[PDB]
Amino acid sequence: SHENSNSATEGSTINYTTINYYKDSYAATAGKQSLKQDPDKFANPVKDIFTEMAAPLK
Amino acid sequence: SHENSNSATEGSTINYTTINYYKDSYAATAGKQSLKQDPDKFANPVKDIFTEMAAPLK
Amino acid sequence: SDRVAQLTIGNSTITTQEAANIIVGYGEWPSYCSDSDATAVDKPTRPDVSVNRFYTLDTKLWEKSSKGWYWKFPDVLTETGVFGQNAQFHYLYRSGFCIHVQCNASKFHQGALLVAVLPEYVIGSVAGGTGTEDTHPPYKQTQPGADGFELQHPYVLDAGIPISQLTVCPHQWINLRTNNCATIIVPYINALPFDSALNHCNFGLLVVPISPLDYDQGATPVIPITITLAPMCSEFAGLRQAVTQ
Amino acid sequence: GFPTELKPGTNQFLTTDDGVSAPILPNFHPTPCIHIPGEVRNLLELCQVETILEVNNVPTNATSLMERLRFPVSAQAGKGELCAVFRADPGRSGPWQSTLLGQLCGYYTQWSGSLEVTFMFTGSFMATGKMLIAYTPPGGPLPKDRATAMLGTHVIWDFGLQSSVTLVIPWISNTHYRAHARDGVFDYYTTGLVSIWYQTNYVVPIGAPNTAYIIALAAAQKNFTMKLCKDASDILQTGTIQ
Amino acid sequence: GFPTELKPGTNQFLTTDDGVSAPILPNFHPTPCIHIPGEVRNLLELCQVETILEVNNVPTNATSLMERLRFPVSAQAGKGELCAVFRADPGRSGPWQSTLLGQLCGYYTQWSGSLEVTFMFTGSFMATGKMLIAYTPPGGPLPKDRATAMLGTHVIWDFGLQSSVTLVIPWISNTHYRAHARDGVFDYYTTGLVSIWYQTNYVVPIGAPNTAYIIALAAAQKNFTMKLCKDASDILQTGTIQ
Amino acid sequence: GFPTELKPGTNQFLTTDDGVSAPILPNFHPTPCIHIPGEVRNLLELCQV
Amino acid sequence: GDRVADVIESSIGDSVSRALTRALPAPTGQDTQVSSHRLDTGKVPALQAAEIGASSNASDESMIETRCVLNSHSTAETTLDSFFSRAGLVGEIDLPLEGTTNPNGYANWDIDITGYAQMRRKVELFTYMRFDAEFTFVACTPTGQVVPQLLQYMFVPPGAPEPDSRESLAWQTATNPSVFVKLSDPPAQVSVPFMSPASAYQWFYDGYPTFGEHKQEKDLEYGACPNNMMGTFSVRTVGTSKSKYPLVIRIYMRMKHVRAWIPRPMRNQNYLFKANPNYAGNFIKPTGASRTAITTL
Amino acid sequence: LLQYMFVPPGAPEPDSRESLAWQTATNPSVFVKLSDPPAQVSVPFMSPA
Amino acid sequence: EIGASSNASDESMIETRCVLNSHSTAETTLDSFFSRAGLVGEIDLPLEGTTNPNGYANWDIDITGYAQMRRKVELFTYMRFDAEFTFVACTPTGQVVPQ
Ligand SMILES: CCCCCCCCCCCCC/C=C/[C@H](O)[C@H](N)CO
Ligand SMILES: CCCCCCCCCCCCC/C=C/[C@H](O)[C@H](N)CO
Repeated sequence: SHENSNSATEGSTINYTTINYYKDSYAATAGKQSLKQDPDKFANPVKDIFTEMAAPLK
Repeated sequence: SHENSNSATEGSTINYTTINYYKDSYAATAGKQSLKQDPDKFANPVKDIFTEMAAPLK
Repeated sequence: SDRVAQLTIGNSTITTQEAANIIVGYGEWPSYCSDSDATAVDKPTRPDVSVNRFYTLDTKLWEKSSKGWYWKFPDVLTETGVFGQNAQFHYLYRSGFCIHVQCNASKFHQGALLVAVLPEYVIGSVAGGTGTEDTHPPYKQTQPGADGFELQHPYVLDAGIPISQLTVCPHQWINLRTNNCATIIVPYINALPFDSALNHCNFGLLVVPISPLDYDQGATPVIPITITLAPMCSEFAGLRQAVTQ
Repeated sequence: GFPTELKPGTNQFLTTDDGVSAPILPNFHPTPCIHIPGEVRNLLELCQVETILEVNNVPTNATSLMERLRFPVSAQAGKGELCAVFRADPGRSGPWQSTLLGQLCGYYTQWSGSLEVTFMFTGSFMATGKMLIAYTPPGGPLPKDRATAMLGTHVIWDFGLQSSVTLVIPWISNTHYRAHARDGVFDYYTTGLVSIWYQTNYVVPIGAPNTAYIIALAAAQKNFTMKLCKDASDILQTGTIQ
Repeated sequence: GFPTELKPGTNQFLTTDDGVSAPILPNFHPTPCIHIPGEVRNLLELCQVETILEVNNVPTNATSLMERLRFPVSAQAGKGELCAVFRADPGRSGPWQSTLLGQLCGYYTQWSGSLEVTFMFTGSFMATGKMLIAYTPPGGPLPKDRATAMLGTHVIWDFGLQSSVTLVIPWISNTHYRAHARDGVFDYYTTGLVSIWYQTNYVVPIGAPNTAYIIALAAAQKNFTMKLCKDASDILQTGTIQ
Repeated sequence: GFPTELKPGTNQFLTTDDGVSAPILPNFHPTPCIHIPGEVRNLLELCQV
Repeated sequence: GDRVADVIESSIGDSVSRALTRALPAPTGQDTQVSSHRLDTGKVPALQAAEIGASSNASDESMIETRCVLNSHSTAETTLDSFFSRAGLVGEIDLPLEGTTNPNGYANWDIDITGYAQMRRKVELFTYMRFDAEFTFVACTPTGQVVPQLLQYMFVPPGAPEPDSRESLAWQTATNPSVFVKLSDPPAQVSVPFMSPASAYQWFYDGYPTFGEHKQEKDLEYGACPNNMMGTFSVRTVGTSKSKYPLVIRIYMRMKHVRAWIPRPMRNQNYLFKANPNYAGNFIKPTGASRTAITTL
Repeated sequence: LLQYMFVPPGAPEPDSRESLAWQTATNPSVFVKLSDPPAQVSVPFMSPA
Repeated sequence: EIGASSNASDESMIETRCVLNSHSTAETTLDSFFSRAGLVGEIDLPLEGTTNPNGYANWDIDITGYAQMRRKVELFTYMRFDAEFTFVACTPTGQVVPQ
């Protein structure tokens, strides 16, 4: 089970579970990702965040 | 897992990881080598080594 | 408060009284390149206050039948001041930006502007009308300079991509009823730690009027639009003689 | 030496099959990944971003394609007049095709969740008015007048220093998921209607324009989900791309 | 007895595939290995050895093939004259093809690292002089004169009891790796230029030769690396080798 | 690489055979099951009516 | 040595990226909480401001009276692998007996995935991608029958000598990877790594590769990214003489281990050229369907 | 050589043998030969209910 | 003149920054360079001819018959390795036949 660390997703925060039979790590299966989202990075990219209950402009 | 010790790289300093299904050890895979270099043996084959900062001929 | 703001950097200052907060591109501030990500070996230069300042490039007129304009970065600054000199003298480049758009009118004027930042905004051609001709945009269209360029088909943004989905990019609206300015802060966007400042353009800035300007006869008919911008955390490397283009 | 028996399903190529294949280049190591901003991990992140909705999809010529992005309001006779109507299906043909949410939902057969619509008023500062925005749950025909339309879910919008209002389309359905319906007998998964009625009037003083335009923006909520990935309906190629 | 299902990719022969094969000779034991000096474990060991660089690749006939290995210097008018120019691509056609580093890099598409060039002066003991050796980073045209050429990376060389100097070509690039460019639109991975200018003059007393030759040697540094092994461009066979 | 020998009975389709097959849709999750009354687990339940 | 206050207290050199947002796990859809009526002044979640550039954040619980729903709908199917790890057609190679396209029994196919609309629209939703690949080669005659023919596929990285004929010496493949396969066999399938000199493939590149005057002849350089030129794929029929059957080869690509950056609007016009976003100027059509009036369905 | 394709509701139905829908960028498909054993695939529970 | 490569580095000649180099050297090893298959011999079995008219042939094993392999293997003077041979057989038109 000693193989090269040469997949496209090495040096990433999330870890997969995959099956490999060769010494090169990019030959493995796609596997399962981890379910994490950051919707604010596109939906609410403001400097000073404001609460729902108030008026955005005051 | 009892096999003959008849590969081409027996009696060598470096060890490999390989996969074999037969009793002869030269039928296995190429595997992974170890990453060691001796560049001085070709680049700096002098008797008395000299520092970078000085003059080679004094 | 929130409607009033003052932006100061270097030896310049911008004040406003009808702000609408500040948008930070992709929720990230501009930053320098780290030692684990850099690939070139020479020491880069960081001129600091002489290049990180607000530059006012030009003024455009908003009319009832205007279609829109776009500007390319950092092509607008490749020939302005110390920043332009450094960009000409050096091979590599890395920086973010802070964009401020000025447009003011009265309480009896109406209209809306969409100000957006689209990275790698490649401009497509009309392909000769019928579409059997293999044309490419000319120099004045791909790299208009600091004078900008006018859109010909704003519904497709001259690339076959609908403007209704441009809001997925970092953006702000200029609605004359509410605000009179917009600010977007863009970090460095690229797949390389450093890139050329003359061959490569990182992003493009789009200003398209979605709601037409309208006012009653007698009010002021000349409504200008102004672009102001400041590089942030600039680096340069690979010093040689200057090259014009 | 090890006895085996081949089963049905050998020698076939399934396009969606997750498998292992022999690597062409041994010991190849890729270029390291630098930090690039704006990374996407799930399509639901992109489904929650407001994009312009084309309620006014009447015009078709190039010289007038741009006013499909907004619709007007003007002074009326104060009798609860009607402004516009549109359906609430994101993946169906109609107004929703101009949104990123609609384009992405065109790739999935089944969806579930509540939607949101935001309307931005771009009149002069001196113009006031009120409007009634109604959502009619599935099963009912189009309301004939404002009195009938109030009986659904609705919000009263007042023009002021805040230009926008949000109309939330709640998830009201008998099934957990909605398959994609279209013309014919499959409309049993209809979503409902949205209509905008005048509440009082569009009042403007002397010296300000008589007509103002409204821009609508659409998105999905945080309980929205899609399922059963498929190919999109429209193919953007007529001949050979070359 | 054990049920299996054959997958796509059976019965194919991949030349680079690492596999197991049946041994023809059972229980065969090879000749023991005695100690042989000069063992190689990595090509980067061979890439760090100085070999002669053919800056003067003008001559082509057999009677004059040997002066491609050096280029001359002589007394001038003291106006900062130009001596020679060459590019810095090791795996590209040109001067670098005569080096072991260049030949080995012809086997790999992508490289990364800094290079080094060493110049050896073979004039008489009584001859003095100074020279300016410049490296122009990518993007700029060839310098027109010494004043323009100094604005790049350069070293001032002084003739003395030490015959040689080292010019180090630093790794200045926008990408982590450089693919192999050639004539056409792929030159966006250009490396830069090296030009040698007179600094003062080539001064010689009475009784010593007026012309002296210079030999250049090239190698790579300790951060040099190659990638994506491929076949070499030139094939050394015209018919059947027999 | 692993030596194998095919046995009689390969490439046949037995209708009652209990086997494994490749899934067409990856990561597909079905609609949750609500409580429906009157569930059958064995035919002998129906045989006693 | 730093001695002046403006250098001691300087903020130059901060290489860490200040992140305003963080990623939170979300295996299922969000639950709905119980809500009741509210009759008060000063607190209004219905009114927003779309000028700021932020999506409106009014929820169900703030607008209508709602019940509690325990949402257990998974979000697993919308991930990048689930969306992209499906095979699709990207290229065809034709090997006719007589013709002008490939008359010699060999062909070279430059590897690019912008040749077919189904794959191109999916891949061009983003600007940068970094992934692994899986290629499959399905070969058959024009009538679709399978015949006993032996083929050779070769991967030619950029800089290697391209074959010029069926008897070229490049087919010795001493270093290039190659595949020998018969048409009677199952399709050939190989795995390919990430090969870019950069950290990602970019499908849009606003620039030129070289300096100089940008005249008419030197105009096609716009949008041409050298980092997406991944070489050539060469095919031939093994033999010294001409083959007996005309063959057609279709290539299918499946992505895996995917990462993507910078989403952009989807294409709404018909494609015309490869690596070229040009569109038919005189035949612009709307994104969606149209109707007679705005007040009717 | 045959091709099977699974078309979920809402996807474009092919209209001819040379239709563009056969690019199957998203639809699952099976390429198989008649000389091969029969094709066998596993399908989940797909109902909205 | 001494015969040693010059050992001046980047840090001694120009002003440089700190780069954390993480580029692997795994691909230039002897196995990575040489463990690739290539053509070394051809045997022809014609129906009529003067080369192999009887339906049998003898091929003396040597790998200096083809330039691609020969140039790679002759970079060195001594080698000690194991081998893997593969035999691809077809008719001149390239078809596969029951023989
Ligand atoms: C013997 C093996 C033969 C099979 C060769 C297949 C190798 C494929 C090369 C890598 C493909 C990379 C995927 C696409 C990269 C670029 O972005 C595209 N060219 C876009 O134009
Ligand atoms: C039934 C098995 C048939 C296959 C026979 C293959 C055996 C090959 C014999 C060993 C080859 C050794 C590799 C080359 C050794 C010598 O250096 C070369 N002849 C160089 O001329």
